[PDB]
Amino acid sequence: RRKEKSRDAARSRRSKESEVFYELAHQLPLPHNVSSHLDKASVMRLTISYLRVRKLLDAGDAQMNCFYLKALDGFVMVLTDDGDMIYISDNVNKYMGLTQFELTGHSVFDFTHPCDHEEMREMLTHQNTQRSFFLRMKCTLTSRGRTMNIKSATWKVLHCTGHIHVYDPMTCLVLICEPIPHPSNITFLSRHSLDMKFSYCDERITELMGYEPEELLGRSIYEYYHALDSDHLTKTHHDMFTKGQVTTGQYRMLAKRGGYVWVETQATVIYNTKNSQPQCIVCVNYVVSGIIQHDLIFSLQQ
Amino acid sequence: RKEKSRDAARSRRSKESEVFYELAHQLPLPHNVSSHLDKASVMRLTISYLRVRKLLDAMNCFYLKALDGFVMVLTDDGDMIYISDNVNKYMGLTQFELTGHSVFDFTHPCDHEEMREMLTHNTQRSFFLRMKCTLTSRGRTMNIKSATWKVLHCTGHIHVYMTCLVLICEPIPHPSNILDSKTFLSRHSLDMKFSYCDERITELMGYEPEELLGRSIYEYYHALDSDHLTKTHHDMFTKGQVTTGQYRMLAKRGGYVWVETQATVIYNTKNSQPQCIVCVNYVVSGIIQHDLIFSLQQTE
Amino acid sequence: ENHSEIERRRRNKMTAYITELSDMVPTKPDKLTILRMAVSHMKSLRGPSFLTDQELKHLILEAADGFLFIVSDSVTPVLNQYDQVHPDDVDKLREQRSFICRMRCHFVVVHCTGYIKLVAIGRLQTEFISRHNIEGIFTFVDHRCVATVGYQPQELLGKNIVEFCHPEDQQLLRDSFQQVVKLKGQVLSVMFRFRSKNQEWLWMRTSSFTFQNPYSDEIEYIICTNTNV
Amino acid sequence: EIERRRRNKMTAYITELSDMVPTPDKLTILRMAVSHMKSLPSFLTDQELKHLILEAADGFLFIVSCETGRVVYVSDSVTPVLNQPQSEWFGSTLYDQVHPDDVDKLREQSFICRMFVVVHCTGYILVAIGRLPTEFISRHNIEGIFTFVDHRCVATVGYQPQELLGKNIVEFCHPEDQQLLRDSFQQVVKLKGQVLSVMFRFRSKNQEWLWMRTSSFTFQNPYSDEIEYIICTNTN
DNA sequence: TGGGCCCTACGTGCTGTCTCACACAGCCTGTCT
DNA sequence: AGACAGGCTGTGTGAGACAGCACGTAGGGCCCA
Repeated sequence: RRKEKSRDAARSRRSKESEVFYELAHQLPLPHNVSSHLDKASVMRLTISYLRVRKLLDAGDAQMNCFYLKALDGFVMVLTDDGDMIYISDNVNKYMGLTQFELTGHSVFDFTHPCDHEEMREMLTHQNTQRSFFLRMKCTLTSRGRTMNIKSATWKVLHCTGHIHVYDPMTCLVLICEPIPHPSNITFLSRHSLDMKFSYCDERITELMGYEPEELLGRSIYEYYHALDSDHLTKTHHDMFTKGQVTTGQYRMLAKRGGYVWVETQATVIYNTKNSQPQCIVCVNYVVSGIIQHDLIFSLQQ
Repeated sequence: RKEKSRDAARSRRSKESEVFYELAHQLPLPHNVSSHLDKASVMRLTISYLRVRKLLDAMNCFYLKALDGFVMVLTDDGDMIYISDNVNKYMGLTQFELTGHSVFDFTHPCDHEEMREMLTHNTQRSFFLRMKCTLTSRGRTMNIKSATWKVLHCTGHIHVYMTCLVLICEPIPHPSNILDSKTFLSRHSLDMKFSYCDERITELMGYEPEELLGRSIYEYYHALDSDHLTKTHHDMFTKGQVTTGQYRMLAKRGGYVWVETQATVIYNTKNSQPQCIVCVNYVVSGIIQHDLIFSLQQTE
Repeated sequence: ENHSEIERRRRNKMTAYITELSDMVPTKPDKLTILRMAVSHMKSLRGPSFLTDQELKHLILEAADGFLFIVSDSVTPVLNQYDQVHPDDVDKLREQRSFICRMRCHFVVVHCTGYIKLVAIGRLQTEFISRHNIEGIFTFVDHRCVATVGYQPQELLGKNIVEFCHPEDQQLLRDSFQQVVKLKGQVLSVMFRFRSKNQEWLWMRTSSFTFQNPYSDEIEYIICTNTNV
Repeated sequence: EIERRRRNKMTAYITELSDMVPTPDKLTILRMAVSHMKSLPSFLTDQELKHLILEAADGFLFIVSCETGRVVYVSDSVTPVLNQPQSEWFGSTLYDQVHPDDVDKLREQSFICRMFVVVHCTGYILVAIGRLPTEFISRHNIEGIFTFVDHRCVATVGYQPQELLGKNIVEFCHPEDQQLLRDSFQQVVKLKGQVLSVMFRFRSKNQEWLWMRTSSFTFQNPYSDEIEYIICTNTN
């Protein structure tokens, strides 16, 4: 008789469990139609993430605030030492493709390129707290805006800026990942070879600094960078080779008849779709200042 | 006309499918597998077979079983043209599921660059490769959707005939899922300093495990083998498990002992962050040139 | 073994999450009690988005030092505060969405991003260095050399450093340059005599290492930093 | 697009089989392939797999009984590696064919032994396969005290190692050049891993100055980046 | 020192999805008049 | 040289097999007596 009594008792708990989970599923601040279809594991994950975020926020001490999300050109992430996106802004789908309820609580080492795990671990570990590095995030959004199945998703490069928070010790890193706009799907433009010699320059270069583009083709640019930004740009070029889309810092570009101009480079590599290997490196440069200290000559070419 | 064109399409598929059906029969495969193979798989198997035959023409059975690894063949392009049938014992992926596929489809994305450098053409090779594994700790199989990674110690020579690389991939045993008199175990922290040692260390070199805790290991390494050991430890950090080549590590009263280390990073089941490093240091030789002193530690 | 393992994986997936929630809430109990106490905590905290606008702006200004301008109070802690931008950038501002320019803080650069509805936010982002070719001909000279040796940068370009050095040390300088080229990027420090504009000999140290292309490893030039001691 | 990539793969496979046949329409190309198959269940035979194993690693096959340790049979592949013949191995044991120190090590036994050249032996229970001074190195700390010198320094500068340990290089350096060595050490400390070269004068055991050029770079910890020591290559 | 209550691991049912081939319509080519 | 039949190619549809989610069932301890 012992076998049949246990089944009724065992079935009793499961019935009580479902209503408790349904109550917990409904307690999550989500639309009612979403909580109904949510399975148990997702309810657990979202509840844990929400509780962690609430614990962090309560340890930290009007219509203009709502405009931040659409104005800011990125989506806010929050990462702990574990590697869990305990909070993602609801506009992640617009830039990254994936949807908030799918991502929140998952491991950040899963939804990024496997070759950025080491950089993620180094940046997450913990004395300056500023962080600025490039992270390749899985993207399910096609170029035409169609949402496409995750099992064949492609990688996307994001420029991450944020701080490490030690909140009473448990540590969270608050990242703002921004997308790098591809130059074919959008100050002067340009284009370079795979081993970084000039191969094309926009005619706007003539007015800014006096350089004639026909002279620039065939010459490596490393003779034009100021000597004080050689290692910075070398690290940026290593990022270019390793990932594909990078952004430079403020560095000096030498003019023709004297001085230098401060420019910022948003350079993206382009792959030949026929054979899937790099062919050319496309750069977009942002000039932000005129010629400074033109009265002196700094280079042999100048 | 159009109906005849439609009938011609059905007619051409009948001969298209019949040749595929009989082509699989000639391949030296089990009949229960050959009849169930689709067109892409049978074409890949035939191409790979023919490539192996072209390579070959241009007590015996115990050779495979004695090895603790599986012989692996790669072309200049990365075709997995031949795998010994004992692959299912280690990775769980059967030979028919692997033969002909590109090696870049069954390798961690960060080992592709090392693959390209090692395949490009001394002829000796020695590198660590993260190949997909479908075995749990209990020996269960699992589909690709949840396959885990395993590091394989790959050794082989590139030969030029068409050029292919013949590899022998071996697993690195997990020290937690395995130690005679000449071999001991030790555990280090993340910053590679001694944190625990086996009781067999004292008779080998004279070290007392009491003061070892907290001291970095890099002091005990010989100065000549610092760069090779640094590269191998960096490989340990990147890939998870390495088998360091022979190096010299100093004793207490003098001399040196050749020691090969199979380091193994340990991850917590809760955080997926590194916790500690376990190294099974194999001492092969005793102390040589005891009367000589080498470092400040040896002076004390 | 495919289905059984998934159930084992899912149960461990659920079991670990059960343990994590209990630790998360201050208030080991049984599973049903854990979920009931969690539901009680949610009911306490329920008074449809995960975070409010205030919390979101707190996160934004903690992650990046930004302020909202169409202004917000966060301008003072960072900026210490067409007319507010650089006079030469007024043309760029008129035509301007994303733009990088300089605003009043001595000028500081401000990175602004936004969309036209214009709403946008502003987020904050004794030695001389010289270049020589493979044989040592001056290619680039920095302003810091005027206080180092007194020579203007123009008078140094096009002339080899060895000619600028003492005749006795010219063989050692040539050997060191050959060594620098051969080592492929290993810095070398060499003590030698540098002549000034007044012909006075000063002891100088040279740190010259070859600069290779990040992709092709081609020797572009040698970076030479010199310290006077 | 998924269907498109299948036919692209299929056409590439069709193209691939076109080249490899010793001797058009897809049906006829498959017919030629299967005709060659008829002219031409494992992909390799025993001898082919043995040849692949021999090519992959410079190893040999040997079997020794565990009861007595006597050698039963060895392969012909031992000679190209160990430069030893089969006749000497036949009629003997394994104990006398290995290093005396490892005689007891193999008694307990996947093990490592030297026969000297290290031989990596792998097998199961016995079937097994056997698989194969003008400058001195030195160490320093941040302040520059000698923490390690290899025995090669005897051939380079004439000093035994005991006479260099504990004494800083600056104190061992010439008083005229004391500042330069300190500057170089500070330089390599702040460079964080960049190899640097400096030429100075070294006082040998017989107290005469001699030219010396070193290559120093700080050993940073691969994980915590803490400076462990400095490796110097002193080239004479 | 007496067996009941209750907690937890496993096989099974149902559902949604994956990958393979089948078939049709359109484009390029050899051949006949 | 233009038209006809045949070969080669691009896209949508159908089905056996498999992965996910969840529940019924029995196997171990839990504190008590």
